[PDB]
Amino acid sequence: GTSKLKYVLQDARFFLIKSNNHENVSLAKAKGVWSTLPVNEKKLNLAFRSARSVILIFSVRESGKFQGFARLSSESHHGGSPIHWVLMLGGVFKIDWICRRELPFTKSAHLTNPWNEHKPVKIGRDGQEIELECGTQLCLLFPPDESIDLYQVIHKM
Repeated sequence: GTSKLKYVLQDARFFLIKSNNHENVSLAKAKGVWSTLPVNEKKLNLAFRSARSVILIFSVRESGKFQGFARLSSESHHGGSPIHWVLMLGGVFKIDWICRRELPFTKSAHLTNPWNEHKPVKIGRDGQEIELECGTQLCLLFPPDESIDLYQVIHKM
C-alpha cells in the first residue's frame, strides 16, 4: 500500500541529491548516512528544523535514474567514524531510507520543478529543492520497496 508513504510525505520538503558515483549511494544505503558540501549542509539543517520530513532523492550522475529516497533523521554532526566516500565535506546526516529502488528518468518526464525554472525534475544541481507537489508525485512514481516498514519512520515525525 501507499498510505503510510503518503503520510510520511505530507507537508515534507524535498531535495535533489546528485552523486558522482554509485559507491557513495551504496555506502549511504548500507550505513544510513549522507554528507554534502557546506552550502547544502546549511540548507538541509535549516530544512530539518522547518518541516515534519525532509526527503533526499538520490541520482547518480550519468546513470539516467534516481536510486531511491530517504528521510533526514538528524541535523548534521561531526566526530563519527570516518566514512570512506569516493571523492572539504561537512558533517554527517543520519537518514532513514524510504525506498531503495531505482526510477528511470523516462518515467518522470511529465514532472517539472517550479524551483528550477520548470525544468524536468531530473535536472538540477546537487541540493536543489523540489517543490512539494512535484516532489510528492516523484516519490510516488518509485516502485514500492516492500523491504521497508514505514511504521518506524512515522514515529520519528
